[PDB]
Amino acid sequence: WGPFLIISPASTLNNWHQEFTRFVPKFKVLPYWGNPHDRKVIRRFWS
DNA sequence: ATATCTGACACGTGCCTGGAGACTAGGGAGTAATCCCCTTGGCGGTTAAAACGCGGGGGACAGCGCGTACGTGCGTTTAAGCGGTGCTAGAGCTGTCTACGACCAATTGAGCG
Repeated sequence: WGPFLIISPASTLNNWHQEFTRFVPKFKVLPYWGNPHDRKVIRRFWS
């Protein structure tokens, strides 16, 4: 139930969420990339 | 001589600028009906137009004198850097209310009697 963070090379910003659909699907996982208002706006959801 | 530096020189992704495709549906383009308009054009009370006889004053001097110019004195002017550090815009985010949408009433313009 803790907060955690992953940093990765950009071409791996896909398997890093797909793994959390099969190994254990229970996690609250948030991707973060895109145009400024694609990405930054997700910080207004978790606050 | 040597450590290691400053290009060489490239593909990493960010940002936004900037283009073209397929859709709705806003609105532009095509049109009569018909009115009512810009326009043509005679009418006579009123002022543009130019002399003669004339009044108001434009015009050219002489020189007095209340102000105007130079350009240096001298003490008062802003310059000037660079200490601290509050202001200031960025900017991240609400937390609504305020102006702008959706449904339908008082008051108006059109018809002719």
